[PDB]
Amino acid sequence: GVTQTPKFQVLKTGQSMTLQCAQDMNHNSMYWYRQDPGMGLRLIYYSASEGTTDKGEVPNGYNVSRLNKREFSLRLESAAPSQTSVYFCASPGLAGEYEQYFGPGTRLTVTEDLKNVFPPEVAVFEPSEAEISHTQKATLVCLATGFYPDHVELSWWVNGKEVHSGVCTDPEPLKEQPALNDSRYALSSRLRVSATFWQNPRNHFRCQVQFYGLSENDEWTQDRAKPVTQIVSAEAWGRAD
Amino acid sequence: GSHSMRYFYTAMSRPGRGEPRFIAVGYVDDTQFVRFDSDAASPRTEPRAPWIEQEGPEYWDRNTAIFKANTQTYRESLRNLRGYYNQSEAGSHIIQRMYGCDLGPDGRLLRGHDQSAYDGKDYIALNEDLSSWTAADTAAQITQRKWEAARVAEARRAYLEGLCVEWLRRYLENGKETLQRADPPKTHVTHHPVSDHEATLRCWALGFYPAEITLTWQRDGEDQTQDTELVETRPAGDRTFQKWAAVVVPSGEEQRYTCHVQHEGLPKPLTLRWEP
Amino acid sequence: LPEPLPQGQLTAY
Amino acid sequence: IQRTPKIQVYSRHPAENGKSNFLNCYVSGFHPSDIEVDLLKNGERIEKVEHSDLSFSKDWSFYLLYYTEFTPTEKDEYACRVNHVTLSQPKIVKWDRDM
Amino acid sequence: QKVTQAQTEISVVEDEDVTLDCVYETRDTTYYLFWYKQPPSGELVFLIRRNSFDEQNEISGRYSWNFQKSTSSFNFTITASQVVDSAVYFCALSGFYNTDKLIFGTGTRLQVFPNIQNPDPAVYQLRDSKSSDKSVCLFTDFDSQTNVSQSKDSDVYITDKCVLDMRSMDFKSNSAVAWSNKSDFACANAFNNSIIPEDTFFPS
Repeated sequence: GVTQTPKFQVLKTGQSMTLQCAQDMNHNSMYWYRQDPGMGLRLIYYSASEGTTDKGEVPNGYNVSRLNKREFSLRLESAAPSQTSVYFCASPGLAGEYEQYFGPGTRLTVTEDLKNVFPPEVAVFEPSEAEISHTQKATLVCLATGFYPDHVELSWWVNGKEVHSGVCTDPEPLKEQPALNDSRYALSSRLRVSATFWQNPRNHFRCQVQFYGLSENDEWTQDRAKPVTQIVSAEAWGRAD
Repeated sequence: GSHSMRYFYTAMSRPGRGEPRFIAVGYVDDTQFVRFDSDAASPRTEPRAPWIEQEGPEYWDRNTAIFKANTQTYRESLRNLRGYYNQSEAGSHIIQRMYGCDLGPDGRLLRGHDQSAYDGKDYIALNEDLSSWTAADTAAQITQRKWEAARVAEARRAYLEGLCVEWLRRYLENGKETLQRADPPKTHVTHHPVSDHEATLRCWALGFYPAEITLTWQRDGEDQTQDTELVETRPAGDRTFQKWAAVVVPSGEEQRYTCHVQHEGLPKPLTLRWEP
Repeated sequence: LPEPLPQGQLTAY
Repeated sequence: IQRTPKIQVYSRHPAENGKSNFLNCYVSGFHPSDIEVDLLKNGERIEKVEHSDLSFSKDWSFYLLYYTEFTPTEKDEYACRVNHVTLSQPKIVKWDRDM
Repeated sequence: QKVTQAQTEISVVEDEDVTLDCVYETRDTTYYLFWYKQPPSGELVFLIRRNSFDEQNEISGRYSWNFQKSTSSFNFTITASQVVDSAVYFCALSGFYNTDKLIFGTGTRLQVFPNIQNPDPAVYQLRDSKSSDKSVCLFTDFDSQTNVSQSKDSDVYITDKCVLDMRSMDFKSNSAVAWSNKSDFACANAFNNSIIPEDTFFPS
């Protein structure tokens, strides 16, 4: 397979960063693509072999370094908002059924100011009494508001275990200020259990949001808390009603 | 004639100091056009026929890259076949490979080729279907699985049908005056007293192309296979070929002997005699 | 032109 | 089981004294590929003899051609001298212009 | 040179059939074609590779392919479609050699919705947090023939529909959330800007 660091990144305009790609399959070829909504995967640069590079479709603002046969490198010397995108690294072979030819992809947001970075507020709303006696089910709602960038991971944890059944989360983060450029985001998720399971005062429901923000290298001199990579939660217990 | 293109790879492990040597040569029909040797101080791929030299520097950088990479892989392979058979790095060993495409009537692949040999005896080979292999021995069988799971066969077919056919046609047009042409044998007969009561008749065929030829002696309607002496077809060294056919006849009696040559630049099969 | 290098690895024996 | 080389020694153009020519030695049918080949003028070794690139036939055995420029005269004798791993002594084929 | 997926977003209910179209353009004689799935997860999972010189028939259980080299198309087909198939699908074209550029299609999002076996459409209000602040409206148990448009309003946020799948029960449900901090924002009048079943249960 092919690995790819970092997974998420936030940057201010003008700054640098190198996405690192690594392939362990002894492949000659290494490719870099960006993904942007309704645009497919567009090539940036590739490498035929060790110490060789070639332009692609969108080579502007991008530089690459085919280090050795294992490692390719995508370098942005000066960040620009039009480089907000997901970047995939590719190294295709012929045995795709059991070898991964794509990196997990790295989410990248390029903002004007880092004062735009906000962690999510998380809030859990408890099932309606009306629902419980109508449909015999209990729906909790997790709400994640005011976060920028839209780099998050939402997860439901029941009694200390992450659960995936009975769970649905929004496809993509909603915008609070569609007009604005740096609009903070919001996401909603749902967990459904039976009425009886909710009526148990022992059952512990926790909604967990993972936000990816600033790091230790990042400077910060502002009143409001530094918006680091962090988990924000919200929780409720089941209730006899 | 139905034209073809071949590439011959020779990989050879060293008994002394040094890395295994990889020599590659290519041919269109019986005409070499390219060479590559990993001994050459700074190894490059070099032209060997005039009509190839028109190709841009991008083409030769493309070839070098291919063979350089192939050198490293054939070194890996040797270690592997050293193991497959259980052999010390004392012994010196040779891998050969021979691949290409035959150009059919509709100007397309008649059939593709790929055969590997270890120490001069058949190792592995791609079949006619260009999707299955033929392992000759238990060691070759190890490669087969490996090559089935890697799907080498799929990359091989892709080349043989695709580029091989495409490039042969580029070469066949760009050197056509020599490649599409057949030069007939220039034939003369020769006499040398063996005895006393006998003499050799040598039937000559010089400066011909392609190598395909048929030299036979006849006393009557039946062939003199027993006993005609035929030499292997040989290079002149200017890209043409040579051959001769000999019999011992009684000094009688030479009259009774006709030579018969067959070529591709001959419309009618040419027939010769000795002239005193 | 010889068989060019694959996208993947050039498989040995 | 290895394979011993065959040896043919001959000129490119038909022999004719004082006329410029190429003297060929052609070695074939052998395996392995290591071979010593010399061209000889009156028993002496001819330096600066180029050779063909290594290649092989349908039965995996190698063949090479060793060649030199030369002007033949009536007195002068030539030969191809070969040495291969399956041979205990060098082989010394004399050039007859009728072969 | 070119890979086209004319389809942008496409919708089917469970068990229904889908055919995701894909057309290519090359001057080359040899090539192979990719299909890749991108779940709501982000990652890219391999579906199939197909060489130009291969056959035409490709049935592999539910996922099936049809490669017509003459009309330069390669069409992926899911039978008995499941909500699990819900992803963005990529067609791609490439050459076999290290120098060849792997070219991608624009993509197609396939949304497989459930076959809500017993609709019971209702809108509910969900109590505080405590300080939220402070109210959230859930719209649930409607069948998959219902659309959730945006609200006209400045600060009324409504998310598109979502598919629940309580496994242990073998039960599925669609749902939508709508919230605001406006003091007039009532769950009785939250979803007005939608064409919704007129028998929808509105608890007071």
